[PDB]
Amino acid sequence: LVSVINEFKKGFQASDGEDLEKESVKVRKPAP
Amino acid sequence: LDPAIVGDEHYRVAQEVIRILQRYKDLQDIIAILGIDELSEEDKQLVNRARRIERFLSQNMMAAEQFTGQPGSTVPLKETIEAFDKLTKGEFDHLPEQAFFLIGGLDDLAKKAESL
Amino acid sequence: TLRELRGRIRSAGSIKKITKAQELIATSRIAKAQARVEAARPYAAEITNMLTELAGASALDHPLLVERKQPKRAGVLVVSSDRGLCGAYNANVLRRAEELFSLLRDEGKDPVLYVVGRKALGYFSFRQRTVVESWTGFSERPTYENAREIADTLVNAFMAGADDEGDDAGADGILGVDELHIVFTEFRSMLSQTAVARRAAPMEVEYVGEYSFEPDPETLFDALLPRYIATRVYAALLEAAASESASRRRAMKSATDNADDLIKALTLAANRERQAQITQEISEIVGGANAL
Amino acid sequence: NVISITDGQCFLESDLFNQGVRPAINVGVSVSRVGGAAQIKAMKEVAGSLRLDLSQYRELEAFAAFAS
Repeated sequence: LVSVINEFKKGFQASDGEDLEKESVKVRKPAP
Repeated sequence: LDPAIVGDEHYRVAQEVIRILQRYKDLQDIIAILGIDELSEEDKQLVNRARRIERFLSQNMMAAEQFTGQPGSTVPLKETIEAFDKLTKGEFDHLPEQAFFLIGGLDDLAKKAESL
Repeated sequence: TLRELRGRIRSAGSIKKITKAQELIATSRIAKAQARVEAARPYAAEITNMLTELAGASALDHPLLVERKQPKRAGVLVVSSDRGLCGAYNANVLRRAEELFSLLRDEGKDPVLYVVGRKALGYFSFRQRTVVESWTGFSERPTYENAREIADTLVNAFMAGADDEGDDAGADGILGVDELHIVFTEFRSMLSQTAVARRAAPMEVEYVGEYSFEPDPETLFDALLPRYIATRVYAALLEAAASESASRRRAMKSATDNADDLIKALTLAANRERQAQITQEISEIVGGANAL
Repeated sequence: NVISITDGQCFLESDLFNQGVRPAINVGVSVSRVGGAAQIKAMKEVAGSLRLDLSQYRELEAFAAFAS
């Protein structure tokens, strides 16, 4: 019986399984 | 109510609804003090589903015509079982809860949900 | 029945006592957290002044200052807590993270995430997503070393995207990131705490309009930027912890307030049942006695 | 027995009276089975949806400690 169970369980298969802020740096130089 | 008399799908839907409602009733004891925070999300999903499905059972029968000032509604059972299967699938979690309060059908459900 | 009522009464009383004690302890810890958080201002101000003054007359060229020419991917970091009973803190953080993910989805860029804290780690573990690394065990009490190592890892990951084209890592050898994000919560008031997500990976310059560098100015600039990144990362943690504790306190307060009414209602029910039982017994015994 | 034999009821509770409002009328329990003929047409037209608005206000007030 256990051999048959092992054989079947080998044969059997399982069917289951904007809002974004930004961090900057400040420069005293005037904008080029 | 029995699979001999009625089709299997109706039986399965009723069983699943009963199971969900019973589990929510069981969790009611814990939730009544702390809240939803202590529970895991694996039960948060069930809590939300139970809330929505229980709110869906409301209806506006015509006998309230002299009270609510609105006409009644009629729903064939095929549409009912289809809508309840769809809801038990869990797709409709996006919509807000208050949409389902006193609704007639799934078309009215979608119209009310999108109008708000 | 009677015994069940007494048992529930005893349990509710014990629960109320425990919740009150926890609330008082959290209120005590709030003051120490507030004292600790406000001690990093001078160093941050001085390092910002140093960086601004050094970069004022310096050339504007750095990998953290330049941008990748193509939108390959964008990294993100999510903070959390290390204990439960915090209320909607975790829910708010996760909702902000989800909305940021939805925003970045419009560009078609596949994101990569880093998680800190046990609760959020488990929550994403149940979901189907990848986690590069997890840091746990120090959210309650932070220190500079963890922030420094986190900043070093993130900067190295950003640097690893010099020539990442398509699926080709190039000479780097590993596929790297092109953008980073920070999600946390700030401390607006004792009762005002709102989640904030901000972008800080590539620096940018805004001219506000209108010394002597003994070593190489470029060398000083390149050495200084990682210190600034690490200081910002360190500054995040204290605010996170303070906001967490402030959110924690109100939950215990409301728990005790809600627990009292259960005691009241159960007491009323028990008294009613006792009166009904005694009156039924006396009615039955008098009816039996008079019948003879 | 009396609420079964009669139709309609008005509920007065000590909570609101102790709070400070003198006319203590609850909004979620007091339902009268009277028809609309009792109210004048002007009264019905001017006033509507008061009970539902008060019920939802009494539901919302429980979260006055969370403005987020």
